[PDB]
Amino acid sequence: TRPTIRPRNDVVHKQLSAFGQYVAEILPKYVQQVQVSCFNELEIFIHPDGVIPVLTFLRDHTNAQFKSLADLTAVDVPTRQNRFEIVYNLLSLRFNSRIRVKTYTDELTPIESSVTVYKAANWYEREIWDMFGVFFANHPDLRRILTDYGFEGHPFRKDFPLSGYVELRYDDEVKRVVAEPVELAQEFRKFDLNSPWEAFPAYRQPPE
Amino acid sequence: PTTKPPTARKYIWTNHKFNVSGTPQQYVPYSTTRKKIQEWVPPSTPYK
Amino acid sequence: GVRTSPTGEKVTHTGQAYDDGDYRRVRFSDRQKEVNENFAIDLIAEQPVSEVGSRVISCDGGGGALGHPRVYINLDKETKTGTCGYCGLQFRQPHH
Amino acid sequence: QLIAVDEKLDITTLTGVPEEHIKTRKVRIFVPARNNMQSGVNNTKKWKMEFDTRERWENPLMGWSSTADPLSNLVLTFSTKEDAVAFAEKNGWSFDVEERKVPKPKSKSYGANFSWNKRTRVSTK
Amino acid sequence: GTSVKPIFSRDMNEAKRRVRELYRAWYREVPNTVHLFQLDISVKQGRDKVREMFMKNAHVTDPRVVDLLVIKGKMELEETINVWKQRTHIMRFFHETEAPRPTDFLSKFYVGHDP
Amino acid sequence: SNLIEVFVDGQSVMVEPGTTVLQACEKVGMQIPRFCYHERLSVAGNCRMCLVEIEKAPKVVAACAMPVMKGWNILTNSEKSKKAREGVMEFLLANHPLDCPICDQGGECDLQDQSMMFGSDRSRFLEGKRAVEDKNIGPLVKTIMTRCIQCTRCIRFASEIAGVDDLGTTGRGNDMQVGTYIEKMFMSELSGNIIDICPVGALTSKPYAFTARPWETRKTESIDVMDAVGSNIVVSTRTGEVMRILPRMHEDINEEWISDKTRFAYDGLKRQRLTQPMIRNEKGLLTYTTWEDALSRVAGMLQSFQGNDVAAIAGGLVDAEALVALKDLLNRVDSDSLCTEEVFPTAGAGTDLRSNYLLNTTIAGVEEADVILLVGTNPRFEAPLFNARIRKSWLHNDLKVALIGSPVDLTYRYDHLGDSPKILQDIASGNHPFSQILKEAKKPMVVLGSSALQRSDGTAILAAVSNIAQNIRLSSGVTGDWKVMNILHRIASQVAALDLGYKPGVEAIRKNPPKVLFLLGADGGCITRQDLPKDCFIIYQGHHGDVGAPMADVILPGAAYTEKSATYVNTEGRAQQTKVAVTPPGLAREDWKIIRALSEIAGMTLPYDTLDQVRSRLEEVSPNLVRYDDVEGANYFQQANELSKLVNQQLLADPLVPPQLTIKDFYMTDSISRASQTMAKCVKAVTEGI
Amino acid sequence: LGLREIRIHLCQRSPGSQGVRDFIEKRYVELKKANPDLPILIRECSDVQPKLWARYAFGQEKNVSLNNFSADQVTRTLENVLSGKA
Ligand code: SF4
Ligand code: SF4
Ligand code: FES
Ligand SMILES: [Mg+2]
Ligand SMILES: [Zn+2]
Repeated sequence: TRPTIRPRNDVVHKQLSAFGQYVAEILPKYVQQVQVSCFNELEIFIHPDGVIPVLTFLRDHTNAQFKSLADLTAVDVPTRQNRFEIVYNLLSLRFNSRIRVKTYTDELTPIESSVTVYKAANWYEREIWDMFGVFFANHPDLRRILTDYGFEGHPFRKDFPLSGYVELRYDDEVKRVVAEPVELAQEFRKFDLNSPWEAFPAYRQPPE
Repeated sequence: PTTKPPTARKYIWTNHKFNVSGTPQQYVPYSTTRKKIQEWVPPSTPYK
Repeated sequence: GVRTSPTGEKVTHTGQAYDDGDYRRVRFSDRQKEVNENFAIDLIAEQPVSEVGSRVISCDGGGGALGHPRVYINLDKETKTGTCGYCGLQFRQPHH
Repeated sequence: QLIAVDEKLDITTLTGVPEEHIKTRKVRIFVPARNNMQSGVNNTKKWKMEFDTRERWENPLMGWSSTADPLSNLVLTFSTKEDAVAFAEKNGWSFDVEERKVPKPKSKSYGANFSWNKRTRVSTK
Repeated sequence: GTSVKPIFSRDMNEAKRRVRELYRAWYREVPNTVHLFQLDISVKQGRDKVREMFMKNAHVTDPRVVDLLVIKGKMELEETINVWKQRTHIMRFFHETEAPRPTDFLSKFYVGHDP
Repeated sequence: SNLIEVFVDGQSVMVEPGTTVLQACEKVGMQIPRFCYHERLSVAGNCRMCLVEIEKAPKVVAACAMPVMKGWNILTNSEKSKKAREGVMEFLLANHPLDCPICDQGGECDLQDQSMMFGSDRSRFLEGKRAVEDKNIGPLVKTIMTRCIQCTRCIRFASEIAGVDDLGTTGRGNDMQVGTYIEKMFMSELSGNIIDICPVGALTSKPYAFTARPWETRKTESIDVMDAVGSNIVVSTRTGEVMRILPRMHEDINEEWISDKTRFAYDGLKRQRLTQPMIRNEKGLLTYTTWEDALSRVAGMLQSFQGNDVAAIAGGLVDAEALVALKDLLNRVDSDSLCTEEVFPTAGAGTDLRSNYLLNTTIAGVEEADVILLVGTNPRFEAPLFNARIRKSWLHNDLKVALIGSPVDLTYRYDHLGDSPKILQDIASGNHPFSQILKEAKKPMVVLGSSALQRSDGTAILAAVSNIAQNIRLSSGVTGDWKVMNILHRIASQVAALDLGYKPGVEAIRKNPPKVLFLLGADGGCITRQDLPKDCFIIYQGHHGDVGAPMADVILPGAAYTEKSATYVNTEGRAQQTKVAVTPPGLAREDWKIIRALSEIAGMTLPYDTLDQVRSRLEEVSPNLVRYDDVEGANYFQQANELSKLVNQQLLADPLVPPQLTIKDFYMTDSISRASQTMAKCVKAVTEGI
Repeated sequence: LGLREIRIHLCQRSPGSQGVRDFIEKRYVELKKANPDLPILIRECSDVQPKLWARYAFGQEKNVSLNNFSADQVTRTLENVLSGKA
C-alpha cells in the first residue's frame, strides 16, 4: 500500500479480538456479538438487560477497568423493530484502550439508567430522552435539557421534520412571543445526490 | 496603483460609489424572472 | 443595451419588468431599481470573428489557467462559425 | 415481569405531531423507479416512504418557492415493505403501498443479429 | 404472547390511578400558576384547558403509552411550578394569535387546496 | 432441468442456456459496467466496458455478449478486470470534451459515474482532442456530437424499435461519426427516447436545455393521459414547477419508452390556463368572479331545471372521480344524459359487458400472438406504444400483420387487404383467404380502433368484427383463455366513463337538447350553440382555454392531470392513479371537489367529503376502479356476440380513413397539446423541413 | 318509482359468485332481450360478497347481497326488482 492509503495495525487488531473473546466468555448471559473494525475499534453488542452488569464489569474488572465514559448517545433506525440503538464509548487509561458497547430499545421499552456506574451518564441520558424519547428507568431527574420548554416531539428522530412544526415571533397585540405553524419564505431544497453504480463491492448485500 | 495601475476594462465603473444604504439610491431586491403560467384571454366578442 | 418599459421602468438584461397593473412596483417608489447597464449579449456580439487556417481550434477564454476549461471547436461547417460554449468567441476558416 | 397486553401499537400521542398532519396525510410506500437517463440500478434497492405533495407558491419578494407543510422534504428508507408498513401503521399514517417492479429476465443472443431467415438480422452495426 | 416489559403500571387500573394523581396535581396548581405568571385568563378557563389537554389523550388503551404520557405531564407540571417556563410558554396552550381554521367543506374549498 | 451451474466470485448460481456473463452477474446482484449494452436492444459489444476475467482464462471476455459456460468462475472484481475497466475508461475519456459544466447531462451521466466508480482519477493524455460538427435532426433532440462515444445505441433503437433506418455511421477509425450524412430530421413518434438511451450529452432534450440539474428535481411517479395506453411516467419538478417528463418502466404497458407527445407536450401546461372563475357580464363578455358567485349562479339553474333538461359531456382528459361526482350530481336531478364525446355503439350489449369495449388480449398479450388483423385504425399515432409492442412482436416472434383501411406507414411490413369495409364481411363469410389464415392460427388477434367506430357504421363494423371473431372461435375451437376480440381506444377517459355507466357518444344530447349543459373538459366541438336551444346555460369546467370555454356562460377552473391524484383506466381496462406534482394554478381546484361544492351549494349534497370516500363511491359503482394494477377480467364475448345479431345496420361504401394520416396529424390532438409551442414547432418542422 | 339502472357485482373465481356466474352464462342475454334500454352493468368484485345494486329516480339506490345464491335465486331477485314488487 502506497502513501495515500491508511496503514494497518495487526497487533492492535489481534489484541482487541482477544479481549473481545475474553469479555464474551466472561459474560455469555448478555453478550450477543463481538466485532472489531478494520481500523481497530472493538464493539460489543449486548442484550438490554445487561447494561448495568456489563458496564460495571468493564469499569471494575482488574483486566478491563474502563474507568472513563467518553460518550453516550443513540441512533435512530426506523426500519428496525427496535428503533433505537444505545451506544456507550468507554476509555481505559490503565490499558490505554477504548471500547464500544451497543444495545437496543424501542419507543416504549425503558432502559436501565447507568448513573450508578458512571456519573457522567446523568446528562447524556437526559439528552437522549430529549432527542429520541428513550426513557431511562431510575434516573435521578429525567427532563429535557436541550429543547425549549414545552417543546413537543423529539427532533433527532428520523421522521421529525428538519424545520419542525412551530416557529416563534413577537406579537404586539398580545405583547409577547408567540408560536405559530412553520411557514418558510423559501422551502429547503431537497437534493437527490445518491448515484447509481454502487461504490463499494465489499459491502454488497445478497439480492434475496 | 500609481506605480502599477490596474488593468483597464470597458465594463469597470469609471466612477466609484460608496455605501448607499438609507438613501434613495439604495438597492431594492426583486425577482428577475418572467411569468411562468400564462392565463387564457377570453374573447372580446359576445358569443350570441 | 438597457431599454425602457412603456410604464417607465428599465428593462433588465433578463427582460424583466413589472406590468402596468403590478402592485410590486410600489417597492421602487422613493427608491431605485437595480439594473446592470452592461448587457453581455451585446458585448459578446461586438467581438470580431477570428480567422484561423485550421480545421479544429482550441479555446480556453484567455489568461491560461485563469480562463475556462479548454475546449476544441470544429470549423467544417462553412454556413456558420464555430462558437465557444463557455466564452462566446467566434472562429472561422478563411473562405475564398 | 411481562404484561402480555394484546393491542396494535400506536404512538401518535407521544410523537408531538400536530393533529392535521396525522389524519390528513397520505404516505406512499414504494421502491423508487430507475432514472431512465442512466442504466445503474443501485438506486432501486430500498423501500421509500414519502408524503403527499402540498401547495407551493411564490414569495412576493425574490420570487422564491414558499411552502407551509413541514413534511415536504421527509423521506424514510426501509429494508422491506413490511417494515415500512409497520412504521406507518404505528405512526397512524394512512398509506398506499406499490409493489416492487423488477425488470424481467430477457433472452439475448449476439448471433441472432446475423440471422439466415429471421427478421432479427440487423442492417448495420 | 405479546409480552412486553412494563414502565410503571402492570394494567390499565394502575395507569388510571396515576392519571388521576397527575390530574389532581394540575388542578391544585392552576390558581397559583394564574396568580404567579400574572395571566389574564381565569382559573376556570385554565382548568378547562387542563381538562381539554387530558381529554385529548382519552382514546389510549395501552398502559405503557398512558404512563409515558403521565411522565411527560409530570415533567410539564415540574416546569410550570418551578417557574422555568415564562408567560409565553404557559399562554402557548391557548393559541390566541392564530386565526381560526374553519372545518366545513365549503370554507376549505374556498381558501385553498388543503383538506 | 436444463439449468447449468456457473460461479460468480465463487458463488454458485443456476442459469438457463444462452445466458450471458452479464446476466449471470445480474442474478447475484452485481451490475457489470456498460456503455453500449441495453436490455431492449440487440447486442453490440463495441464499447468493451463490460470486459471481465474468467478464472483460468488468460483473456478477458465481453460480458454483455459472451454466453456463460458451465463451471465458469466469473471474477467481477479481480485485478485484470479492474485494469481492463481503467484502460477502457481512459480510452473513452481521451477525446471527450471538457463540457461537464455546460453539458445538460452533468449529474445524470453514466460516463461521469462510471469514471468515478471504475476509472482512474487523472489523465496522461498530452495530445489535442478531436472535434466534429453537429447535426440537425429536428426541434426535439439537440445534438452535440463531440460528446458522442460511438456506442451506437441510437442507431439500434431507431432501426429496431422505431423502425426508422435513417441513422448510421460514416467514415472509419477515429473520424467515424454517428449521423444521417444528409440534412434530415429524425422525426417519429418515438424519436425522443434516443435522449434517454444516449449515455452522454451528445443527444439531449432541446426544450429542456439549460433549465435544471438532476439533483434539484423532485420526482413524482404518475401516469400519462395523452392517449389511452396509460404509460407510466415520472414528472420531474423543481420549486413548484414542472420541469420535464421521463418514462417510467412498466413491462406490461410501455416497457421503457414514451411517445413524443407524452414527453414534450407538458409545455402546454403553462399556457392558456384557466385560473379564475368567470361569468358573463351585461355586455355578454367573460369576466372574473369569486367561487361563491359562479357556484351560486350554476346552482340556481341546476335547481330551476331537472331531468331531461340537464345534460353533461365529458372530455378526453377527465378522471374517474370527477366522472362519478358529475354522474351522482346529475342523478340527484334525475338526469341520465351523461355523455362522452367518443362514440361507442350502444346496440346489443353495449357497455353492459366490460369485455365488449376493452383490449382483451392486453398489450403484453401481443407478444403471444401469431396473427393480428387491424381494422380501421392507425396504431402508430393513436397508440404509439401499442404499435411499438406490435413491432417488437413482428421482429422477434415473426408476427403476421394485416390491415383493413388506408395503407398508412406502420414502421413494419404488413398485408394490405383493402380499404372497403365490405372486406370484413368477405372475411366473415369465408371467401377471403385471410379467413383461412386466421383459421390456421393458434393465437389470432383482431383489433378494431375506436376511430373507425366514430363513423355512422360503428354498429355494423363492430358486428362484422364480432362475426369474424365468432367464426374464428367456432372453427379453430377454444384454445383456452385467449380472448381474440380487441378494441383499441385513443382517449384516456373513455374506459372509465364506460365503466361508470356514461352514454358513449353525444346522440342523446342531439335527440333531446338540454337547457343546462355541463362541459367537463369537453373540447372536441361535438356540440355547439347551434345544436342547442336559445339561451342554453353552458358550464365549462377544465384547465385550458380552448374550443369549449368561449361558448360557456360560467367557467370553473379545474386541475390538469399533473395537479391531482386521479384515476384513469387505459385501453386494457387497467386502472391506474396519478400523483400531485404541483398544485393547480391560481384559484383552480380539484374537479370532484368542484362538483361536491356545487352539490352542497345547490342543496343536493353528495355523501363523499374526501378522496378516499369518492374512491369508495367508485368501488360502489364499479369495483374494478380501485384495483390499481389489475388487468385480468372475465370474458363475455359469447353473450355480446349473440346480442350483436339483433340489429342489421348496413355498411356504407366509404373507405376506412383514420383521422391521423401522417405525422403532422399526431402532434395536436388535445387541449394540452394544442397549447404547446413544442408541438407547434414539431408540426412546422414536419410540414416544411430544412 | 322508475328503475334507472341495475349493477351486478360478481367475483370471477370465488365459489360464492358461482351461481351468479351461471345466471349470466345461461340467461343474461334473454334478460337483455326483454329490457333493451335498461343498463345492467356487470362488474367484478374481489374477495367480496356478490351484490346487486338498483338505482331509481333521483339517485336512490338499494343493494342486495347475492352470496351463494343459485341461478334461480338471482333470477327471482332480478324479477322482483324489475317488476317493482318487494
Ligand atoms: S457527457 Fe457526461 S462526461 Fe461528457 S461533458 Fe456531459 S456530463 Fe461531462
Ligand atoms: S449519439 Fe449517443 S447513443 Fe448515439 S452513438 Fe453517440 S453516444 Fe451512443
Ligand atoms: S457493454 Fe459489452 S462491450 Fe459494451
Ligand atoms: Mg443523453
Ligand atoms: Zn472560449
